[PDB]
Amino acid sequence: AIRKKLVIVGDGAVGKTSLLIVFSKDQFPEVYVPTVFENYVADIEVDGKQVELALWDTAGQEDYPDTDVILMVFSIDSPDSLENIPEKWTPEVKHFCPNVPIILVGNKKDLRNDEHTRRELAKMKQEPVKPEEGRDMANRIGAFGYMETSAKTKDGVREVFEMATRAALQA
Ligand SMILES: Nc1nc2c(ncn2[C@@H]2O[C@H](COP(=O)(O)OP(=O)(O)O)[C@@H](O)[C@H]2O)c(=O)[nH]1
Ligand SMILES: *[C@@H]1[C@@H](C(=O)OCC=C)c2ccccc2S1(=O)=O
Repeated sequence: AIRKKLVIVGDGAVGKTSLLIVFSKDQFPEVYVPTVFENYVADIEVDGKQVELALWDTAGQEDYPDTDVILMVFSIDSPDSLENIPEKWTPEVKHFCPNVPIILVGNKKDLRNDEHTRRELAKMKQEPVKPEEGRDMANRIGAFGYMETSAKTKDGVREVFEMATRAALQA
């Protein structure tokens, strides 16, 4: 139960790299945190077990070895990114990583009540994603869990990688 492979997917600019950075910076002893994550190994202890979590980021390859857990990310400031969860990312991962557990991640939750974000979205007849919309989507796609994060304030980040690790440990 030591080596587990995590892949993070979702629309461009939802914060996938930022989430990996925050998680990797949280490691102690401190290590150099890169800008690219491809089989990057981070150590984590969850519950009892020490785990080597190999991180794979798909930033730059959104428009195009067996994985243990998927972080599937949308952004709270982008209802478009949430709609791509059922229409694009879930079909893709279920074709290529069937039976791999999915954690649905709503990132940028620090923008839910941000006035600038709300007015830009208003010009599109859109509003920030509501928490229950995230939970419904997670239910609809059969996700192992749903979490809201902010890579900016770091809230939720540690918890989502803990949840991802438990899912990888249970298969
Ligand atoms: N306000 C806010 N901005 C974020 C958050 N995560 C990422 N960002 C910003 O979103 C932009 C894209 O982030 P990035 O990690 O590169 O997204 P990626 O394309 O999915 O890998 C950056 O300029 C961030 O700094 C967040 O939780 N809150
Ligand atoms: C499954 C996973 C995969 O196929 O393993 C290969 C790792 C490079 C993967 C990889 C990249 C993007 C998506 C996915 S997946 O969740 O469909």
